Amino acid sequence: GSHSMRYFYTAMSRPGRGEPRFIAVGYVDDTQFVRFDSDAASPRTEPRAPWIEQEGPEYWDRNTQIFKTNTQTYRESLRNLRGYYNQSEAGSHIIQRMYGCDLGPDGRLLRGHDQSAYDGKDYIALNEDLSSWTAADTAAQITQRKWEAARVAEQLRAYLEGLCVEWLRRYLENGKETLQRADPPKTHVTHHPVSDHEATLRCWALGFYPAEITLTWQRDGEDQTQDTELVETRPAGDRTFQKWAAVVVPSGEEQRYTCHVQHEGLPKPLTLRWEP
Amino acid sequence: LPFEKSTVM
Amino acid sequence: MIQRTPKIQVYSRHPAENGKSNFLNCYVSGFHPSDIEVDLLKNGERIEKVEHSDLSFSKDWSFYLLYYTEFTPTEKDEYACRVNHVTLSQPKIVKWDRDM
Repeated sequence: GSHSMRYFYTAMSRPGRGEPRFIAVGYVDDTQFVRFDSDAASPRTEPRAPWIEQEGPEYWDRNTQIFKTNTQTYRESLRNLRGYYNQSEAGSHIIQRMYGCDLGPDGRLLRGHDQSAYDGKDYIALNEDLSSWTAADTAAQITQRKWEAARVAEQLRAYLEGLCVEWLRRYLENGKETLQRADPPKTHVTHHPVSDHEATLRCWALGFYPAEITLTWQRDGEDQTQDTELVETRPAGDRTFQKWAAVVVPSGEEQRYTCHVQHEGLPKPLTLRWEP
Repeated sequence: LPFEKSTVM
Repeated sequence: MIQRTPKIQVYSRHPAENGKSNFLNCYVSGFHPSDIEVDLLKNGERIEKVEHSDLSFSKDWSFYLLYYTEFTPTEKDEYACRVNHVTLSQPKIVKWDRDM
């Protein structure tokens, strides 16, 4: 059981359609648990998973105060970065930040993360030592100097090693029936002729959690990496995930093909064939 | 719980 | 500015069975910037009460959203997702195929 917590912030300017929108979401592994949106009728931190709802008024207020302050801070940062890049006010831009902590399985701080981006390009990241910064360009160097002056890295290290980890463990215990439960994929193999001489074998995995899974096709026991059409893992909407992998095979050669699935929730790895 | 310090970039 | 065009998948929450209530999903991902318009279509007409997940993004900074609605699939009703983004000249329509 290897777990993580992450917060994802998106700050987006929109001239002249009002002030930049700030939205924060928090996740434990593949489960979202909180959101904040500066655009909501009444901006407040809101629960998005049942196990967080037991947190009391003081938690909710604490969160909301931080995200409100961040709303104002990010609007200034957007102004600053527009300045650093000599950009016009025209002119819509995005700052993103993702930070958090990884635990081992095991249960102690494996490593911490804090990364920011500007218009979808790396801008500034906290190094794995949690003590120094990697700035992408001369603009991000300005941010770096400001962040050094305010001793941000030191504050982050203290959070990533302390609170981040402590609260992740509390969430894992509170939501243990779901967060610490791996649901194995339900699997099957479909067959659809494409022409007289070729057919598609599709290996399906449904209903699994967490999202991490490996689906491969083999011909005579060797990987078919270039020939496998692999779909991005997708949410079912009920916390579970879906994925498939397809190969096009010469008709008559179907039995030479095997599908292999690895997922934490499985007693042991699966080997599947098309079963006529 | 989120990081409690905000700092302008 | 580099922009990334959305990937689009349309599919059901549960294996599709005619006459059985289900959920129709449209998953858009790998896109940047974040503004996007997604509609779910039944026989060409926008479905009214569609919900969506909160804006988040992947390790590569690209955004993703799930749009979804209750629906009852039938032999003949055609479902689709209609997506527009800054990277697209005109909306892209992806049809729902129950073996996809």
